[PDB]
Amino acid sequence: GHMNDALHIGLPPFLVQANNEPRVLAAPEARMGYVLELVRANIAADGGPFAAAVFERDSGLLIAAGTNRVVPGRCSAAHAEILALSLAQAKLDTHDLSADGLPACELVTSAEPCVMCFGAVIWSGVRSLVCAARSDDVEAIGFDEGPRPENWMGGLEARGITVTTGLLRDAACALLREYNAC
Amino acid sequence: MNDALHIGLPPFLVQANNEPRVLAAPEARMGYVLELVRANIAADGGPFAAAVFERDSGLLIAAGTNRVVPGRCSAAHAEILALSLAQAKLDTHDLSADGLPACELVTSAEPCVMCFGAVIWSGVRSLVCAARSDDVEAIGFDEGPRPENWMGGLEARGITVTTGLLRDAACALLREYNACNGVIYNARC
Ligand SMILES: Nc1nc(N)nc(O)n1
Ligand SMILES: [Zn+2]
Ligand SMILES: [Zn+2]
Repeated sequence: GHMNDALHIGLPPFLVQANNEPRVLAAPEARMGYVLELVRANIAADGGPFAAAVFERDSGLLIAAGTNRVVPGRCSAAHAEILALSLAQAKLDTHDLSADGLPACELVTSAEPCVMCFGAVIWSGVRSLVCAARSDDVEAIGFDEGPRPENWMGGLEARGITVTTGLLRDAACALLREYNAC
Repeated sequence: MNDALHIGLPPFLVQANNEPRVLAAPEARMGYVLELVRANIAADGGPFAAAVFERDSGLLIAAGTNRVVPGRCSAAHAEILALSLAQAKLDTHDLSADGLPACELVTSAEPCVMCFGAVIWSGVRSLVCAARSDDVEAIGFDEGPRPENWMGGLEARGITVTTGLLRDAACALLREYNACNGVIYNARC
């Protein structure tokens, strides 16, 4: 967390490992499945039951991944979505993931996004959003999605970002319920 | 870097977060926050800055500015930096955890939806704004789809909202960034 010449949030070995080991997950469920492997790695690593990762929309090349590091990280903005997006733009040398020349980018996340991440996804340059758990599922193990605009789906769809949900919802709920059990 | 989320801080901003400072009046706080806007514009950042202060002493805790382009991080808004460096200095994700004083977030402009959310989770009890949502939209920058009545939305969470403070100077710092935003060299910039 704390430094001075920088805002710095360190990552546990699995996340570091996920962001630096090559991986091509073509099918949507292959991406989501790997994202769920990370959620579980995260709990084991003292973090919230959320993970996400930016892949290139068509190939399924993993660019970056992120998990909740809010508590261990002392940073309320360290939602899975934020780190996965920001680490993706680091790796690609741009703040906009849809700058000319770059292959289309997808953020595959374990749960639907909270208001904050909802904004993050918009500015990010990402061209699609694939979720696992619904917002009900999320705000039924204690996590708050916050006041999003009515029709946040349409809001994202209305700027070149296509939304999908429920994908491997059940397996993601298994994961949610286990955390909430403990 | 791919080993940590790392947004680097320009020397002036390291200084801001280095040097102690107590600004009691709201105008005193917003004034410092707008020093940092023009300072940022001169360090390749966007026309936005923010600071976390102790609401009831005016002790500067931490400061932030748009480091989007130079940091290549669409998430690196002033608010996010200000709030995060405040959380890191104070050793907690929750700026309102027991033991810590009430925190205030002083921003040079009304927050976009992302930072609107950031505010809700930050821990801050109060957000003081300079430039109105309209002012920021006028020169291009997008606020994004904030929920209808986000202001009351925040106030309902015990987070107090104040906007338009030093709006004038805020507006002036916004236009001079615009007037020096193009690519053709204007030596006056
Ligand atoms: N409140 C909340 N919601 C989600 N989807 N993810 C996190 O990390 N927090
Ligand atoms: Zn979030
Ligand atoms: Zn913002």
